[PDB]
This record gives sequence, C-alpha cells and structure tokens, in this order.
Amino acid sequence: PRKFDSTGMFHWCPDRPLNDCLQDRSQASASGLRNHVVVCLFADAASPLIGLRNLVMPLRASNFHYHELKPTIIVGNLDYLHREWKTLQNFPKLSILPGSPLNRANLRAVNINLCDMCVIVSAKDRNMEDPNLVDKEAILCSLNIKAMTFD
Amino acid sequence: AGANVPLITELANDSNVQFLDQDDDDDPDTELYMTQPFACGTAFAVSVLDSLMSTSYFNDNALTLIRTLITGGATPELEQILAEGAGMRGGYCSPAVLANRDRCRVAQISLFDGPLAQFGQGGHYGELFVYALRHFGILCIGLYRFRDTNESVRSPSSKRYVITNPPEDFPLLPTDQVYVLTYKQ
Ligand SMILES: [Ba+2]
Repeated sequence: PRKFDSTGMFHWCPDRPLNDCLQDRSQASASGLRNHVVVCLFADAASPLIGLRNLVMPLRASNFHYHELKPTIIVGNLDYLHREWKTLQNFPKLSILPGSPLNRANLRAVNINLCDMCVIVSAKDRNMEDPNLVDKEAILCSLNIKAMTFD
Repeated sequence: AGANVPLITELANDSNVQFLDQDDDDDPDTELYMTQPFACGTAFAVSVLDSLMSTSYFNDNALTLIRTLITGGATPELEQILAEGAGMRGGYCSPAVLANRDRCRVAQISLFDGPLAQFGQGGHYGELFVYALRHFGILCIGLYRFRDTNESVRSPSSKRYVITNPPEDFPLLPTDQVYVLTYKQ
C-alpha cells in the first residue's frame, strides 16, 4: 500500500496542490512533529531556484520504511515555495510553513527543540556584497536558534 | 489659526532647518541648535541621535535614562516578548503587573490657571519647583516660554522656546509653561 517512484528508489505520492500541505503556526503546533527535519530557507520571491528536491529526495529513499520517514517541514518564503512545489509535490510527509524562519514564533510552532535536524539554507542572491557579510542571515538564524529556550 | 497649528517637522539634513522659519533672521552657518526652529521644538534632526553615540559611551546610564524618559518604559521583557515574533500581545492583565501602571510620565502644565497660577504672577522658578515637589510630587524640569512676551505687539505669534532647568531666581511670566515629571496623573 506504499506508492513508490517508477524506479522503485524513492517514496512517492500523487501530485497535490501547495495548500494540501501548507500550514500556519496553529496547524504546525497542532501536528506533533517529532524527530523531523526543519529547513530554514532564506529565499526571496524571485531568488534563484536551489532545488529543495535534492534535499528531500535523499530523505525519501525506498529503503526507509514509511514510518521511518522524517517529516520534512520547510519554513521560508511562500512565493519561492510556490516555485519549488512543482518539483516538491511528489514527496510524502512534506509540509510547508510560510514566513521568515528568523521569526521565533515559527520555530516554536514547528517544534525545533524536538527536530532531528534544522537545516539552514540561504537561497538569496549574495557575493555581490562584502564576502564576510554574505552569510549574515544564516549566522543570525543559527545564533537565534542556539539562543532560544524551551520547556 | 493657520500658524497656531503645533507641528514638529523632522529633518533628515539639519542644514535645511533655516527654511522652517522666516522671521528667525539667523545666519546660515549657525549650528543645528541656537536656531529658532530647533530652539522652539518645531524642528528635529536625526543627526542628534548620532551624538547619542558619544554620551552613551561617556555615561553608561545615559541611554537607559533616555529610554525610560521616552518610550513609556520599554521594559526589556517587552522586547523579549516581541522577540518571540508573536507581536505585542496581552489581555486583561492582573493588578500585580498593573502596579507599575502608575509611573512617572513627562507632561506640561500651565501657570495661567490652576493651583500653581500664583507663581506665574511675578514669582520665581525655585518657589514653584519646591512647592510643586512638596505638594504634588511634581519635578519641574524646565520652562517653555514665549520667544517674546505675548502682548500682540512684542510678538503676535505663539512661538515658544525651551529653557532647561533655569536658575533658582528665574522670574516666571504668567504665560510660561512648565515641563514636569508628573507622577500618578
Ligand atoms: Ba530663515
């Protein structure tokens, strides 16, 4: 009863619209995400595509049982995720939380004290600024997450 | 009452302050203060904040005094609350946290009328200060006084300039206003 990709290498689900998995903070907190993978994606509405598929594709290998799948959830810009959903729609257990990942309310919603890993990817256009200021957002997010407190 | 409208223009470039008033007749090379607009509170330049980088170094407690005087208190816990991204939130708060509800605000009082009107009748500033502090817990910071005595002949305008903590024996015109650090309304 598990739908796999034609090659049999990856888990698969029928194509669904973005809102089929789009969630707000209330819905994200309602879902008891545990041992999942949070992806703090710093992207603009027109920032170049980075292919989040290549991040979720290895996460959905067929050698993992369906219950062994880590529920990946992406916290980032919503238009960029609209652009990425064309490729991201076929992976099960995926979820989307719009808004900036620097917002502490999001990280409270998608339980980040309980997540198995918190990727921090920046899709913004950089290296046109000072090289030391290129990763300002990623370092700020890392420090913000490391400075949080939970119960 | 076109010219009686109280307005505070904020200036990005301080050198433009000369254009705020025409009767000032001040030299263009004058600094930001000593100019009639800034000295009257009508103008305000962002450049002042740059000078706040200096004092906050020389006086450690300058910035925390400024913020308490200015921002309504802005308790650090409040920007911790705003740091959670949920925005400003709260409901019918308990009286325990309402204990700080009655703190010291800054306001203006008029010597034209009220319990302090007698000090405007040729009284001295120190008398008003001591009386207000002893009777109402009111701390008179300074004066807001007409640029020229409002007799419609000396100056028919409602223009006022600020005097920060005038001396003990400063005479008090009846039309002068007083900046106060009033407590409990
Ligand atoms: Ba002028």
